Amino acid sequence: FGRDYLIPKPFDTRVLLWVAPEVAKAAMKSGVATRAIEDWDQYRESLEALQGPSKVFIRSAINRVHQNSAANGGELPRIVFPEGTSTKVLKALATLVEEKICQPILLGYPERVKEKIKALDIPLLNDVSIVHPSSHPKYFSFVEKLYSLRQRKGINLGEAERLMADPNYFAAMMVNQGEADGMVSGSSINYADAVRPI
Amino acid sequence: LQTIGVYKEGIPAGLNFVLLEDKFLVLADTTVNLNPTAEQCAQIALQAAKIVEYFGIEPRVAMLSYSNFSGAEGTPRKMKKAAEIARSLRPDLMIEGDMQADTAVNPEIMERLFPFSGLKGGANVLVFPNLESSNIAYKLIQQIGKAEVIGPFLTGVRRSANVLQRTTTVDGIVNSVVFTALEAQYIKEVLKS
Repeated sequence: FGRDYLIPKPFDTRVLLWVAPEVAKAAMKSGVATRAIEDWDQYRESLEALQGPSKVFIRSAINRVHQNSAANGGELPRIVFPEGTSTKVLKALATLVEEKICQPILLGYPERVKEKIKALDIPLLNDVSIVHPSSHPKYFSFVEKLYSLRQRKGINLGEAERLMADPNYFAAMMVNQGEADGMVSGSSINYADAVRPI
Repeated sequence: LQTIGVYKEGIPAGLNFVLLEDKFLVLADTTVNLNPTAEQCAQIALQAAKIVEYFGIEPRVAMLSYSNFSGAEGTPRKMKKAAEIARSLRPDLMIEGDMQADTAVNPEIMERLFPFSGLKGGANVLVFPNLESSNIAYKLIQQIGKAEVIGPFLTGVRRSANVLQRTTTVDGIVNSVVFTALEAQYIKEVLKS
């Protein structure tokens, strides 16, 4: 509570529980009520029941992500999407960046993805970073890392190099090392293949 | 095995030498165990190793597989595990696995592809994942390679006893009995102690 907070926010789920019974109190006390609410708690219960998750869960989710952003110096989460040429992914990202949900990072050959973004008429993603795995500065550093963790699980330097050029492994490694805060994949590939490098 | 038996914690295991120009290789178990466990392969390695030490050589042990450091389900996992156990029992030795045979014997290959490995300078002790592989290897090398092969020598038993390969030649027997003599003398001494 303060100079920047004088009232509840519009979509506050608590408005109903505190206002409806006090209004009830005023109605009964003023004699304009024709049936009294006696069980105040059973009523508060009934009131909680009316605004369940099917109506508000995602609302609160997005609100919470925004508040998280505010408390973090305004920084948005870097979420990498390795299937940068996937039309469903791009279409989602239009909405997602419009409503400020994350900082998307796309993976692939820059020309192909820019052609795709133009083909689909999504003007909101012209700012989004696009990286080709082999051409990233930390690439070789990443391959080293993979090597060191999987050298006795069938992966040597050659193989590490080969894999890290795969957008899935690259996304995974970025997240691992903190060069991204999270990743979303599997839009155009079966789940096992998408989840395995993770 | 019924009369004399194994010594404490030992495992009966056949062992051969391949006498090359720069080195000798020890192959085990070439005769007894169909499909030894990780735990058994480790013990076999230990027995081979102490024999190599008797001849004043540093044992360097590789657990052979069809795989290179994959540890995949099956023989890779068994040999990788065997190497781990061996290393715990004899922490001073170079013991490594899972690896293929050329990776094992050839230090250049080892350095080029798998420098992380703790096996350096090539292995002189090769322990096999199953009886098919060991028995066939030593017999093939003996026939078509151009190197003397001696053995098998029965390892793991309390007293001195060795079983010839029935395909042996007379010089084969001559060599085998030499090493049985060596063993016989060693055990007598130790006992007499």
